[PDB]
Amino acid sequence: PGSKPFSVPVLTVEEMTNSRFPIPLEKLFTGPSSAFVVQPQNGRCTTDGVLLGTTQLSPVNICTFRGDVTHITGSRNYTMNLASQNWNDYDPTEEIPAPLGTPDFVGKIQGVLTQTTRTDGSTRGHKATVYTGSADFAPKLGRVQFETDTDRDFEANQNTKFTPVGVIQDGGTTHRNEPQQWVLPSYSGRNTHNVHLAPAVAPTFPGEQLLFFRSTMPGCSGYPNMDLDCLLPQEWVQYFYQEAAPAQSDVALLRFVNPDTGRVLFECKLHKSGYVTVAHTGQHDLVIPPNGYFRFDSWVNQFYTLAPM
Amino acid sequence: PGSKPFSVPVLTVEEMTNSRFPIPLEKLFTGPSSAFVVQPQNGRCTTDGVLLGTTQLSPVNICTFRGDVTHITGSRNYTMNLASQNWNDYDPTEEIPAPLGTPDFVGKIQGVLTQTTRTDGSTRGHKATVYTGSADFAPKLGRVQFETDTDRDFEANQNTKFTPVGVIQDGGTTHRNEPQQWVLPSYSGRNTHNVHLAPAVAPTFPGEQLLFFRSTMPGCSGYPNMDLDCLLPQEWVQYFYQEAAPAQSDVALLRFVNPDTGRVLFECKLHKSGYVTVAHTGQHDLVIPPNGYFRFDSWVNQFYTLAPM
Ligand SMILES: C[C@@H]1O[C@@H](O)[C@@H](O)[C@H](O)[C@@H]1O
Ligand SMILES: C[C@@H]1O[C@@H](O)[C@@H](O)[C@H](O)[C@@H]1O
Repeated sequence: PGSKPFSVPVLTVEEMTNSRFPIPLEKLFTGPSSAFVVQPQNGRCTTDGVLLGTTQLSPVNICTFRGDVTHITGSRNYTMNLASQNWNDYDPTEEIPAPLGTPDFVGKIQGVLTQTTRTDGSTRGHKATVYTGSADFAPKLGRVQFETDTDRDFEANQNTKFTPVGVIQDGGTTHRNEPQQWVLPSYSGRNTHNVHLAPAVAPTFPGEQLLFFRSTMPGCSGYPNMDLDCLLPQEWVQYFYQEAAPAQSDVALLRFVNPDTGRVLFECKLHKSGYVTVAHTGQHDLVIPPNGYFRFDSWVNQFYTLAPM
Repeated sequence: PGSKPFSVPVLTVEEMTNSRFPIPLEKLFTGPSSAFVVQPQNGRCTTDGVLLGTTQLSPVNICTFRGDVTHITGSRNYTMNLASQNWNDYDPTEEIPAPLGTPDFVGKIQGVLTQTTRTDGSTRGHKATVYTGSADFAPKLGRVQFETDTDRDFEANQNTKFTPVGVIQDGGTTHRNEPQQWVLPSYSGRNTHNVHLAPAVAPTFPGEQLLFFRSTMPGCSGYPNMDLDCLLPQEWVQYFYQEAAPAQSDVALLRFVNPDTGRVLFECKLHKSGYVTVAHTGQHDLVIPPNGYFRFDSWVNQFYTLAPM
């Protein structure tokens, strides 16, 4: 009784960041999810500040890789032997699904591989793409592969970084049928079982749906599905981690307030395991004031009935 | 008296992010600064949460640009007519030096320009470089130029984004003599005066130097100077903005604690206007435990004498 008061930050949606790719939030979206399994590994955190899945604290690290590269002779492809984010040796023994910040969806992520030669400080950067559905995508084992636009420029045994930019669609896939944001990679490679996963989430209360914090990933080629939905803004992960306020019930009731009118636009349930639901049936792009923000009002139970969104 | 207690977050250096480029912090550095003018515009915030210069809240937006592009015929160069970060019209009337997150140093920043065609969702991405020392670099006026590897692929009148990756050195400049991290761009173009700047900072107390929060920018070509020093971690900007705790004096005394020993490694002054000094003379790479963190201990005056670092 009387535990440290819980709260959410006073930040607008546009002031916040996707927790699944290093891009700002744009909008709120709700829709049915019974046709897929919603089990992202980034953007996972309890309200009392326990990080889950592959979630870490800074959004700039999400979908980045570091290590050194080995040329696949006769190609423009390179295997990256992963390092830790601080350039130390990779330690695969942590009880996590994959290094923190590893991509948590199947898709073709395009970005840039950069490298510095230690002896002289010479540098180089080239377009690179990682296919996280590849049989050889095995970040938990410390290896991933990049397709690049060079077969000779990258040196072995030198620090190399991948900075993500966006996603592509190619290879005869159907328009907007990739990336597949709700398909988890096999983190140890094809036909291995993922471990230490944050659980799947779903609305369980009749008439409820998940509320998604949505961005549009940049597209780099083809006709990709650029929608990217996270369960928590990165800033909420950061805030809960720092506050570590105890949950007094299973559900924190939040009101989304419009400062231009002083009135509540909608209310929602922030589940203590770290996801949000609203009372709505159907796909809906929420129309919000850009200065709107969420406000924690009370601890309720999972069987509280929300006002329709 | 009795004002809301000030604090800094319990985050390690490696858990934090540079406030001047979207990359993690790596280390702490101190050195003399009397030979340059230290006046960065990103990573500027008072301890009571007032954002300064071009500082905004999410690190992923730093050094990004959005808008639409106009091809310079007979070249592979494009002028970007800037939009707001949320894709609304750019409003140059705000009393800021340039759009929030604009680069605050002179250098050649390489990244990727991406574009989506609205009608069909077709996408494209190409290597692009902005030279923030260019006479035509005029983000405050809503204009910047990109050199790319195409003269035909980018459409006019479509949403286009620049995602930064790193820096280059070329054009016969001396090795490691660019970027110039302490040279501010002319935000309205060559021979215009910058406005609404966060002030220059310097140590004033004898025997003190600035403490810098340092990263290494990726290099994309040539022999760039990749050192990037910020005055405050991005997470401290975020935290002070959210806490808005009043400063009880000009200086917050912080101790850097080593949890592996329980002892203080060094102490430093966090000035209320948002920068840090230490008692040291000379260039020094601080050797810190990776789990070390800063802790606010007391309000002191600017005339307090620190223990030597
Ligand atoms: C769908 C197509 O994808 C890539 O080939 C782009 O280079 C084209 O401009 C177009 O967007
Ligand atoms: C200094 C040089 O810079 C660019 O030309 C790179 O492509 C080279 O590999 C080398 O790093």
